[PDB]
Amino acid sequence: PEGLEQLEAQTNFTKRELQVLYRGFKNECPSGVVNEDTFKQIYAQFFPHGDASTYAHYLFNAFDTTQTGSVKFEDFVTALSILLRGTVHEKLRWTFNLYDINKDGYINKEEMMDIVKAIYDMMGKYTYPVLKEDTPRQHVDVFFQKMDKNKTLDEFLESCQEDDNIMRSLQLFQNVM
Amino acid sequence: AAGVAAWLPFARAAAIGWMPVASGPMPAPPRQERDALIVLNVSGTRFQTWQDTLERYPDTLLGSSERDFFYHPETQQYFFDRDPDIFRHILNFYRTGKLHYPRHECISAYDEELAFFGLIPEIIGDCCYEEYKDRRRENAERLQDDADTDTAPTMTARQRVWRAFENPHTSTMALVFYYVTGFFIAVSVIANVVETVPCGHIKELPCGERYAVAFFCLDTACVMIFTVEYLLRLAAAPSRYRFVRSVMSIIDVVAILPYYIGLVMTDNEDVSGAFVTLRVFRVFRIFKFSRHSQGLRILGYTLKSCASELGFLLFSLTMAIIIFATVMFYAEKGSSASKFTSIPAAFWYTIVTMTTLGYGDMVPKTIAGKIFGSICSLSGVLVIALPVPVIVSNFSRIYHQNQRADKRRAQKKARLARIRAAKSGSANAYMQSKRSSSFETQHHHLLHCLEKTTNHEFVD
Amino acid sequence: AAGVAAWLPFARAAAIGWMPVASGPMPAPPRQERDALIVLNVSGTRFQTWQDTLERYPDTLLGSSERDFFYHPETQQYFFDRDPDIFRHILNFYRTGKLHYPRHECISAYDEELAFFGLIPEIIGDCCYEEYKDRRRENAERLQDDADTDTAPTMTARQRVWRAFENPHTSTMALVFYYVTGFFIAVSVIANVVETVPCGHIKELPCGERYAVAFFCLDTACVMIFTVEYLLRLAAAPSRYRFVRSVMSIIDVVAILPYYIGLVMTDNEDVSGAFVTLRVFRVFRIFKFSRHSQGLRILGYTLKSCASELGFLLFSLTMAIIIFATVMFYAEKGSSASKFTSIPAAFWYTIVTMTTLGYGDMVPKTIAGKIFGSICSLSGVLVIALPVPVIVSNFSRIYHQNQRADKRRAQKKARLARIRAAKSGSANAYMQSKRSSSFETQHHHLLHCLEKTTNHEFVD
Amino acid sequence: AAGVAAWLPFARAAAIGWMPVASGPMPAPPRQERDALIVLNVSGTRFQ
Repeated sequence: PEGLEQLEAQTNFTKRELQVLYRGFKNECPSGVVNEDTFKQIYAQFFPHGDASTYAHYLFNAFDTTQTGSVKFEDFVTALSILLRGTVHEKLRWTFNLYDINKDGYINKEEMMDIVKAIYDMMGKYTYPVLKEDTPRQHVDVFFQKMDKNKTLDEFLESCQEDDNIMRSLQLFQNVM
Repeated sequence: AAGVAAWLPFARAAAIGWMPVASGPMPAPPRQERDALIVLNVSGTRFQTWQDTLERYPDTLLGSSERDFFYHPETQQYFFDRDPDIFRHILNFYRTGKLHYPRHECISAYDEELAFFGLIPEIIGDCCYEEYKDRRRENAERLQDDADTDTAPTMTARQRVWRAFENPHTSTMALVFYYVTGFFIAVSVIANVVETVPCGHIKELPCGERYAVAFFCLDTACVMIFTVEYLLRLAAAPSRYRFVRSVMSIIDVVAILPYYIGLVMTDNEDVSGAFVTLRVFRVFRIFKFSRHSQGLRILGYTLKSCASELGFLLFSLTMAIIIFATVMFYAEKGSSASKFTSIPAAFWYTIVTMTTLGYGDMVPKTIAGKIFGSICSLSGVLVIALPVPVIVSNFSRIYHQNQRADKRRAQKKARLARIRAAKSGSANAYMQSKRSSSFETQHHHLLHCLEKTTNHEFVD
Repeated sequence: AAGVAAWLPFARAAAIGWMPVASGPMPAPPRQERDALIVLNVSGTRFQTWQDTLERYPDTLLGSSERDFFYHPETQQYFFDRDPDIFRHILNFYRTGKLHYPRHECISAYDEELAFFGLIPEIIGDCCYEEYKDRRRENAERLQDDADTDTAPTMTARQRVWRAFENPHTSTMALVFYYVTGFFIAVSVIANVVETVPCGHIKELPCGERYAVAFFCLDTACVMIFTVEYLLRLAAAPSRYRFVRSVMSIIDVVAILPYYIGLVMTDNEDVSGAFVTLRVFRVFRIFKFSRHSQGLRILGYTLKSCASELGFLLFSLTMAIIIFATVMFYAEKGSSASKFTSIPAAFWYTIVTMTTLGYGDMVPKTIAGKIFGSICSLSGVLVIALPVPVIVSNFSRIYHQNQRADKRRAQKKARLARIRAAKSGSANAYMQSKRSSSFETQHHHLLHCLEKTTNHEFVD
Repeated sequence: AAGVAAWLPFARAAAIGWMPVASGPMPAPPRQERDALIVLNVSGTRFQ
């Protein structure tokens, strides 16, 4: 919480970029900390077709390390820096912990059952295929078909790196902000 | 403390007196470094204060390393995008130490600047803190009224019949139930009035001896309707025990008890001791109109709110009654034909005179008694006139705020409609871009990414 | 004077008329030196006025050599760190001469700027001086209420028992004493009511002839309790003589006198002349409830405050009573069976009719008398209705402000807690530095010097 | 919406979670152009 401490010191934001983020961050939450209730208000504005509160709840937990209850600006930026301008390795662990709802690191097709459901839920019911009750399960089933060899963290890292198509999608937003 | 920081040379000069009576240990002076005023441009209006002025409170935004986020370097000034006429009171805090509340500024924006700059409402000066809380109370009450959760069938019939019971103005069955309950209460009390009055010989027999064979049927039908509607209310109350503990259920129980109590009493033996008491209690179904009429609820609320004032009314009334009854009894006792036999006998005269009612059955017949009777009348006027305005004032305030609150709910529904309209417009704007601004281009790309991560497309 | 200084050439031109009728002594003109506007930057907002404008009042901060302390040389401007929207009214004074009070500005900050710049509240213009004093009075009352010294055993038991007597809601003995005193007063007045009412033969004998052998014991026990509690109050009053002169002690003396007076009277001979008077005076123990109930104290305060209004009430009441009694007596005199024998006899009818009481035993029976009786009733309504609202308004205001005052005391205790918390935090901050800001470094050095001048060390 | 516009990098960072469970179609980022404060002088009193 200095401005120079979170400078280009394992934080991928410059001094001017840090100033812009804090002006926007404190604009919505003047107290300097944003909580889960407010964390869903901004996210739901970007996706008005459905409700993003279900996905924001899992997103907030990933941002809120140590389950403090409120996510501060110091560790809010380092989450943005890892996700936006971070390296390959840091992005995958952050996403792995986003799917890993519980404490220990494992994915068992029930923990991320809600994750894919939240992605489909936040589109509302207005799409061309009119969706389906079992369409989130099909997306999970095909997702496990490419990494789940037998029944982990090491598997997730090697599977994403094996397919270059997901590789070029992770680095989508580093060039523009 | 750090607030009085310009007086450090004064304190250091005071420490010189310790040296003659001291044992010099070479206390190692800190040997500090060595003051130009800085600019605080809050959206156009530049504010200039010395840096030492801000640093004397190193736990807020202005005095901290936090303001380095708002430093705009090429102009060598701190640029904040906040209110220019509210940051004026922020700077005054760093000089004196007490915040001042602007009587002309909205309190929802004043609190926004206090939270932004790190100040707290606990440090505002005592000069304006009473009004700050008063204006904070009105804003707080506005939030509570607007967030009362008045929204009104995924589960069993209990909720969808309780919503009709609680709100009889909706649907079509709720209104019918409301009307039939009101009609039954009215006909019950009217019929009671009829059998109390004589209708017709051996004697002027009332309507309760030759008649009242069908009046009993009407009374038992009304009691049965009351009991069954109470049971239906019980079958839809999530707070069944608490709902029973509520005042409305207590009134319903009091209304329905007398018929069953009388039936039990007449099942075994029969006496007239509790007959008149039960007949008196039978009229308590009049208070069941509280649900039907909002006026009764408002009256109950205003009586419960100023309960202390009614207690003082009763205490002062009893005090004056006792004093004046004693005076009149001891002043109008030796008369030839006097009805002031005792202080309790003078209680009736005292309460008649105090309320400016007047009957003439008991009148003073002595020069001493008439003066104290007039003084009793004036003192009764004075005593009763004190708590009357406060009851009426509270009643009017409650009725106006419960007349208000209705428009508060109306603006909430319109506000949600505007939010939904914006959501529909934002969704429609994306489709128009798909068929064929600065931020809108990037925002639609996020939706485009969401489309192609689930291989689905938004359509109209 | 110096206020009209731009009109000096006008005055010098007027002096030309003296020269034809003068005897030129060579009056030695002063031959002065010879005007650019100066900048008054009060914390960012620069204010520009001519130097001659400020110099016309050479007894304040702006027009003096005192403002040379606030001259900041390299910018060639005077920099003050004061309120920018209150210094606006300071400059307007130097033009016209009358200060203007901002209705939207806190008076505790307005007075701060007036004291800072040398102005005084005696020079504010008559246009806004009535409201300035009114807002000053409210601020003054806030200070007085907040500084009432409500703090509550280094000396004898007198103070530690008077604190229980004055405040019966604290401790456990004070509450017991309060409850027992209230119970004794209530039982005394109730027992008096009982012996006044008949209980039972030769005659309808009341409860004071066959009974009242134990009633005398109860009365003397209550009087003894009152006397001993009065003595205990006397044994703990630092203002013993002044406390006796107080209204509460007078009421206590009036309550306790009748028993001893009656005992003295019955010790030697016995007559009934003062028996009824003493029995009437016995009930004056009712007013002892003033200590118990705050409502009685508030009522007494509001009657004492508007004592002039009660005097006008009494004067107008007597005026109307006399006029209407005379009119009714001379208008209803020649009736067959008339009770209007005289104006004093018509006083009863007039006071009954004016208060809208009505008895019907003494009524007019003439066309002339009925019209004046109706006019008497209307005039009584008008006369009584004038001072009733002011009594109720003052009572409500006093009750609300004593309901307020309580929260004023509550915020004072919280404010002292914050001050003590800051003192504890400042002391703790020094220890943390000792175990391991800008001003904090020098401040801790002063404490370090204080440690080593007495070879002692602060510890947790 | 456009009201919360300074949180666009936050929303873009949130979209990273979709990539592991997606099928990357090359969503064609807009490739925007790239912020000095402007003056709004309403009759003498400049607003920035």
